[PDB]
Order: sequence, then structure tokens, then C-alpha cells
Amino acid sequence: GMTEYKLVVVGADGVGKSALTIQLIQNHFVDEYDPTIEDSYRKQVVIDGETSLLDILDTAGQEEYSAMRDQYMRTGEGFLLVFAINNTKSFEDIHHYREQIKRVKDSEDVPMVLVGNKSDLPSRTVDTKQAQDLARSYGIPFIETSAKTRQGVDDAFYTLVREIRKHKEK
Amino acid sequence: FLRLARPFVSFICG
Ligand SMILES: Nc1nc2c(ncn2[C@@H]2O[C@H](COP(=O)(O)OP(=O)(O)O)[C@@H](O)[C@H]2O)c(=O)[nH]1
Ligand SMILES: [Mg+2]
Repeated sequence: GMTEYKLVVVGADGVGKSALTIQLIQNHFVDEYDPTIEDSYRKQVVIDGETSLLDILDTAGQEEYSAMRDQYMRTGEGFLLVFAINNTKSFEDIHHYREQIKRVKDSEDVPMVLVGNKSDLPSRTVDTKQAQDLARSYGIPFIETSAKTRQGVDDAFYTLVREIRKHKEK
Repeated sequence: FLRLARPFVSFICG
């Protein structure tokens, strides 16, 4: 059969939320995508042999509420917490995103994956160890990606799907 | 600020 999964991609402006989502749904890198566009995108993939329908909200303008986020923050099953490896402030923001999602969900167990994007760049400011340790403090996976080269993109989304599957078994 | 959903708000710009 199949399973549908509602995913929400969050993180600072410019970390590559749109580039990651577009690499997942269209299999190419789009280097210029309006930073104000917040929308949901549907994509059918196969994960571990099962047909999987992904309904992904690519968030934007997160300093204000939106009706799309009011709907997906409540119904969303899993979240990708994205930072850029060359942006310290985007990594420093991560704990704020997790804390707020936990309050929205009223739960200490919300499926999440930490994503360190832009792994192709030469001037990283966030060491992989700091991100691995932060993910370990939350009990969640950490995946290094590059939306530019497609490195780790399917792994980030599929790992989040695996985290949701485990949560649903409870 | 960060306002992902009502009625939460976090000041993350400081
Ligand atoms: N080098 C590189 N640039 C990226 C990557 N992901 C996104 N970008 C660039 O970073 C900028 C912000 O990307 P975008 O997807 O719009 O970010 P968003 O604001 O989180 O949706 C754009 O100029 C993208 O081309 C990546 O993995 N590597
Ligand atoms: Mg975007």
C-alpha cells in the first residue's frame, strides 16, 4: 500500500529550505527562488520499498504567523530543522525552532531531523561536532546536506519519514 | 522574532 507524511521544513531565512525542497521534488538545484514564498509541495517517492506521498511545507516569513503554518504546525508529523554550515546565527537559532515546535505540539517527542546544509561550501563556521552534539542532546538524527550537489537530500527527508514511522507505532 | 504558530512568539534576534 502507501503512506502519506506531512513534513515541515523550518530554519532561518537563506539556509536552503527551498533549495532542499526543490531538490527533493524536482531533482535539481534552483539557486534563486523567492525567499518570501511559503507553500506546500506534494511528491510521491518510494522509501524502503513503500510508496510514500510527501506533503511538504517549505516555510517562509516565519517572523509573522501565516495561515499555512497555523495549519501545518498543528497537523505536521515531522520537521526538518535546517541551518547553513557557514551561518553561525542560523545554527544558534535551531534551539528556538525546536523549543517552539515542542510547545505547539505539547510534546517532548516530536519527530525531527537536524540538517546542516551548504556542505559544499569552503568556509564553514559551524563544526560538524557542535551539530552532532546538539542533535544527540535532542535524541534526533543529524544529516549533512548540500542542496547544490544533492548530497544527503534524500537521506534528510527519508530519515525524517523513518522518525515519523517510529512515532506512529507508539 | 519567531512566530511559527499561534500563540507562540520567541525573540531570537538578540
Ligand atoms: N552553495 C550552496 N548554496 C545553497 C545551498 N542551498 C541553498 N543555497 C543558496 O542559498 C540561498 C538561499 O537558498 P533558499 O533555498 O532560497 O533558502 P530559504 O530562504 O531557506 O528558502 C540561495 O542563493 C541558494 O542558491 C547549498 O547546499 N549550497
Ligand atoms: Mg525559501
